[PDB]
Amino acid sequence: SMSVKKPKRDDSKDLALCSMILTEMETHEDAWPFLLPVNLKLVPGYKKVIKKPMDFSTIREKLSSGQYPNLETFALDVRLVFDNCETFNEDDSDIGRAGHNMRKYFEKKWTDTFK
Repeated sequence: SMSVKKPKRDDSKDLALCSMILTEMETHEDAWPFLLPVNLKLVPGYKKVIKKPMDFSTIREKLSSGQYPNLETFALDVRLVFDNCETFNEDDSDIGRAGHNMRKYFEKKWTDTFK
């Protein structure tokens, strides 16, 4: 509360560390469905159904331009990529499996880097 604060966590490396995680997601072999924004002209139903499209390139641009206020807002966008994927893709499809694999990969890197 006012004049009452928990001890200051060192957040000075968060930006660099989120960049590294994102590099690792970008270079994963199952990243291909997530590298670029879904083409809303060419994929029927995507625009109407997925209210907040997100992809790795868009996260990278937001990261690089100071549009994440903190590491939680960064994690929210990553998870949004996988949540969108589950919304639109059957579990039993290449893309559906890709999204589950990437989500796992991400959550482990996240826990190991920050928890």
